[PDB]
Amino acid sequence: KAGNWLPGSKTPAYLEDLPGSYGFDPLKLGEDPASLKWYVQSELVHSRFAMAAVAGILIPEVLKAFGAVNLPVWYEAGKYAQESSPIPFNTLIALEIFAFNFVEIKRWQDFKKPGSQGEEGSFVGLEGFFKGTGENGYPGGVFDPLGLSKGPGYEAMKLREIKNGRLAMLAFIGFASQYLATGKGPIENLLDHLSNPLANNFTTNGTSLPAQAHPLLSVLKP
Amino acid sequence: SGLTPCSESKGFAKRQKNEIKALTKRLKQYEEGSAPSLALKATIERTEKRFANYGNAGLLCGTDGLPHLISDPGLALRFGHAGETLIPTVGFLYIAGWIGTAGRDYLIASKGEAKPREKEYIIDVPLALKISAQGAGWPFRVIRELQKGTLLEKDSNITVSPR
Amino acid sequence: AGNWLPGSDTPAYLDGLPGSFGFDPFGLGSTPANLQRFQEAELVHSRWAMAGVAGALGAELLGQGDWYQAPLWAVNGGAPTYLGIPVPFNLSTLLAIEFVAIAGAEAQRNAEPDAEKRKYPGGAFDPLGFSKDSKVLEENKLKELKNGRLAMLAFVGFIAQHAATGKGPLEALKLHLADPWGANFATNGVSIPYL
Amino acid sequence: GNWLPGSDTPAYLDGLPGSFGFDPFGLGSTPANLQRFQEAELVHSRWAMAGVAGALGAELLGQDWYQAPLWAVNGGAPTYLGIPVPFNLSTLLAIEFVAIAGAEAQRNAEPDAEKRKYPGGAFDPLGFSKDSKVLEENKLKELKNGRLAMLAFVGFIAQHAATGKGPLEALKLHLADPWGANFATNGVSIPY
Amino acid sequence: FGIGHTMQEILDAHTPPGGGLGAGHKGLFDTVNNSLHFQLGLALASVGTITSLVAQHMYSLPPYAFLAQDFTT
Amino acid sequence: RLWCVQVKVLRPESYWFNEVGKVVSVDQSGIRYPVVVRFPTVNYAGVSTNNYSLEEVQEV
Ligand code: CHL
Ligand SMILES: CC1=C[C@H](O)CC(C)(C)[C@H]1/C=C/C(C)=C/C=C/C(C)=C/C=C/C=C(C)/C=C/C=C(C)/C=C/C1=C(C)C[C@H](O)CC1(C)C
Repeated sequence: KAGNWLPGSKTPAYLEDLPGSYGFDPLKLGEDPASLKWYVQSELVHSRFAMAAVAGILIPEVLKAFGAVNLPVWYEAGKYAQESSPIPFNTLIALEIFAFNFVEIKRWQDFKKPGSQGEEGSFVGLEGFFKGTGENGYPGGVFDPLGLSKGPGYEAMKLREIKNGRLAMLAFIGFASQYLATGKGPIENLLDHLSNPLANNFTTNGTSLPAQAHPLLSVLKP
Repeated sequence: SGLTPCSESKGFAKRQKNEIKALTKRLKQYEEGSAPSLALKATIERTEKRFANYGNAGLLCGTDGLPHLISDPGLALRFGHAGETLIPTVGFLYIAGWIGTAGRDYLIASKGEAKPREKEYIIDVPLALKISAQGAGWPFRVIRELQKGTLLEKDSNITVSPR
Repeated sequence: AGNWLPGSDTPAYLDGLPGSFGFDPFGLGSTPANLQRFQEAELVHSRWAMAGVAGALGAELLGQGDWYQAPLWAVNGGAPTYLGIPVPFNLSTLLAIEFVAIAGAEAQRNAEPDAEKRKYPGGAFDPLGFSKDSKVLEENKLKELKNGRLAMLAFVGFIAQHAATGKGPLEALKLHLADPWGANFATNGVSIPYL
Repeated sequence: GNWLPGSDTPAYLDGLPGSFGFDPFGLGSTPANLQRFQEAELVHSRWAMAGVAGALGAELLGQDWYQAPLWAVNGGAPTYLGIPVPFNLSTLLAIEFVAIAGAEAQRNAEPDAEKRKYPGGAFDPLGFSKDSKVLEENKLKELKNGRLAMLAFVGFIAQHAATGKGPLEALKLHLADPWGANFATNGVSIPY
Repeated sequence: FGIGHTMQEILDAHTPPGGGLGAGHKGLFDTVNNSLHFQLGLALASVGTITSLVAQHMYSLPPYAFLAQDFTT
Repeated sequence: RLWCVQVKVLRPESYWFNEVGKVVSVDQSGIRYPVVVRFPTVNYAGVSTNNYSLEEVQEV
C-alpha cells in the first residue's frame, strides 16, 4: 500500500496489494474481484489517455507562453486542423471507429483471456507482438519496446504511472471546466491566478457558484 | 408537430400580458411600500422571469400559447428539447435506482441479524445513513450483480402456489 | 479452420463442420436439426450469390448495363436483349417458366432424405470427379463457403451501395478509386445519418 | 555477430543463416512462424536486389525510377533502353499476372522446407552450392547484402516523398552541400 | 375428401425446436375442442375486440349516408 | 431426517413450499407425517411449524 487516503480510517482489504493503492473506495465499487480487475484496467486506460491529452495540451501551451511556437489552443484546435485536413470529418470518424473497434476488441479479448492474443493463430503471424506480461493492464511486447518492465524499477514505474495518471485526469477535467467557466486558456487562467490569487479563482468566475443558490454573494460585497 | 417556439408565439405573449395585467389590477388597491404591494410586485417579477425563462429555453408552444414538451429521444436530441424529458428521465432513473439499491442493501444487511424483523420498524439509523450514502455508486454494483447472477434468487428457492 | 474472434471459446457443435470458424454468437445452431438446415441454407445462399455476383459484374464488363438497369424494360415498354440479341418473351411467359423450372428443381432438392446429399449432392452435379479424393473435397468445401460468404457480402454490398448513392457497382469503384478519402460510405448522407 | 553487443540473444535464433540475435519483439518465437519468415525475408531481400540494381543501373545507363511509369497516365508509349518497344499498359499487366503468379504458385507447392528458401538444382547455374563451406558463407552474404537493398529502396521512396526528386541527383546534392542539404534541412522529415 | 389440413397436426407441429415454448401447442386441440368454456372465451374475446373495432371505425369512416351529420346517433 | 438439519419442503399446498426449514424432531412410531419442521416465517394462520412425510422434505 502506498498509504492511506484518510489517516485513521479502516482501509478495505481487497486494495492492499494493488499498485497505486491508498485504500480509497468509500462506495465499495471494487469489492467484487472481477469488478476490481475491470476497474484497474479502466483506470489505467483513462490514466494513459489523460496523460497523453494533458501533454498535448500543456506542452504546446507552455511553448507558446515561452514564445517557442504558435499553435492553436486546445478548444479550437479541432477547427483549424479540419480545415487543413486532407481527410474530411466523416471518414475521419469512420476510420477512428474502425481502428478503435479493432484495437479495443483485441484489448478486451486479452482482458477476458490473458495471453490469448499472443497464441498461435491469434494474429496473422504477428502474435509475438502481443504475448502479454501476464498482468492486468500491462501488455508489453510492442507496447514496451525498450524493455524497461524487466528492469528493477518496474514496481516504482507502476506507481509513477498511476499517480501521474490521476493528476492528468484531474488536470484535463480542470482544463475543460476552466474553459467552460472562464472562456480562456489554461495558462491564461494560471497567470490570472498568479497575478491576483485572492480575486481570481473559481469563486469569482460567475459560474461555479450560481447567484441564485448563493444569495450572500451579492449581499456581502463592497 | 406544427408547433411554434414560445419566444415567437403570440398566445404566449398574450398570456404573459394578461397575467401581468391581472396582478397589476390587484396591485392598485394597496399603497406603495406596504406588504401586499411588495408581495404582488414580487409575484409580477416572478411571472416576468418565468415567461422569459420559458421563452429562452426553446420550448415549443401550441395554438393555446402553452409550452408543449417533446419526449421522443430522437426529436429531443436533434432539435434541442432534451432538457424537457430525456435529461429528467436520466436524473429520475439515477435517483430511483439509488433509493431502490439503498433499500435492498438495508434489507439484505438486516436479513443476517438475529432479529431481522426488528430492524424493519426500528431503523438502524447509522447503518441506514452509511448504506444510503453508498447508493451513489448503485449502477456499477447492480450491473455487476446482474452479470454475476447474484442479483436474482433462483426459482427453486421461491415459493409458488399449486398450478 | 480458425477462430473468428481469436482467444474466445467457440461452440462445440461447430467443431468439424466445413467452413467453421466458431462463429455463432447468437447460438442459432444450438439445435442440431436447425444447424443441419442452416448448413444447406448457407450453401444454397452461397451458390446463388456466387452466380449472382458474377452475373451482375460480368454483364457490366461486357457493356450490358448494371444489375439494377436490367429489368426496367418490363416497366418502360421495352424488349429483352441478351448480348444485343433480342429475346421474344414477355413477363407473362418469363415468370411462368421461371415458376415451372425453379420450383421443379427445388422440389427435387427438398426430397432428399439423407443430410449429406442435401448439401453436397454429387453424381450428375459433379461430372469432373472433384469428390474422388477426400482430402481435395474437404479443402474445396472450405473454398466454396469462403468464396460464397464473400459473394453474399458482395451482393448485399451491391444493394446497399445502390440504395445509398444510386450509382453502379463499377461506377462506385471508379468513384472510390478517383478520391478514396472523400468518396466512401461515410461521405454520403445515408450510411451515417447524423454526419 | 550481434546486433547489440552485451545483450542476450534469443535461443531460437542460434545457428540460423544471417543471425545476429535481433528479435526484441519475439516475432519468430513459434517455429512455424519462424520458418515462414525466413522465406519472407529472403524473397523480400532478393526482390530488393532487383529493385536497387534496376533503379541504380538504369540511371547509370541514362534511362528517374519514379519517372519510369510516366507514359501511361499522362500519355505516351513504353520505352526500354533506346529500342522502340511494343505492347501497351493494359497488355503489360496481363503478362505481368501470368508470369509472376504462375511462378509464385510453384514457389510454395513443394512439401520441403529448405527448398522454399534455398531451391538449388535448376535455380543455381555456374555450379556454386557444393557441400557446406561456401554455401553458408554466401547464405550470410545474401541476407546482409539484401538488407541494405531494402533499406535503400525504402530510402528511395522516402527521399522522393520528401524532396520530389531522384536519388542519384540527391546524392550529388549531398556532396555539394553536405551540411546544408540532408534530411534535417527540408521541412518534411522533421517538422518545425 | 382427402385434402386439407388437420388442426391437430398443425397444433402439434408448431413447437419451437429450441424448447422456448416447451412442448409447444401439443394437446391443445383436445383442450380447445373438449372445453366449451375455452371456445366461449375465445369467441367472446374476438367478438368484443371486433365490437370495439366497429365502434372505432364507424365514427371515423361512417358507412351510412347522412350519419356523420347526425351527432346524437 | 437428522436433528436441526435444513430441509426443503416439497408439499405443493404447503405455505412453505420450496422454502427451507429446520427439523425439530422425527417420530419413529411409523406415523404418516413424522418430520416436524420449524420455519422462520408464519403462515396465514400464524403457525410456524408443520408435519411432513419423508418424501415431502429434501435435505439441503
Ligand atoms: C475526446 C474527445 C473529444 C472532445 C472532448 C472534443 C471537444 C471539442 N471539440 Mg473535438 N473533441 C473530441 C474528439 C474529436 N473531435 C474531433 C473533431 C473536431 C472538429 C472538426 C472541431 C472540434 C471542436 C471541438 C470543441 C467544440 C465542442 C465540441 O464539439 O464538443 C464535442 C464533445 C465530445 C465529447 C465529442 C464526442 C467524443 C467522443 C466521446 C469520443 C469517444 C466516442 C467513442 C464512440 C466511444 C464510444 C464508447 C466506446 C466504449 C464504444 C471541443 C473543445 C470544434 C470547435 O472548436 O468549434 C466550435 C471543431 O471545429 N472537434 C474529432 C475528429 C474525428 C475527434 C476524434 O475523436
Ligand atoms: C525483423 C523484425 C524484428 C523485430 O522483432 C521487429 C521489427 C523491428 C519490426 C522487424 C525488423 C524489421 C525491418 C525494419 C522491416 C522493414 C523492411 C524492408 C525495408 C522491407 C522491404 C521490401 C523491399 C523489397 C521487397 C523491394 C522492392 C523493389 C522493387 C522490385 C522495385 C522496383 C522499382 C525499380 C526496379 C525501378 C523501376 O523503374 C520501378 C520499380 C518497379 C518501382
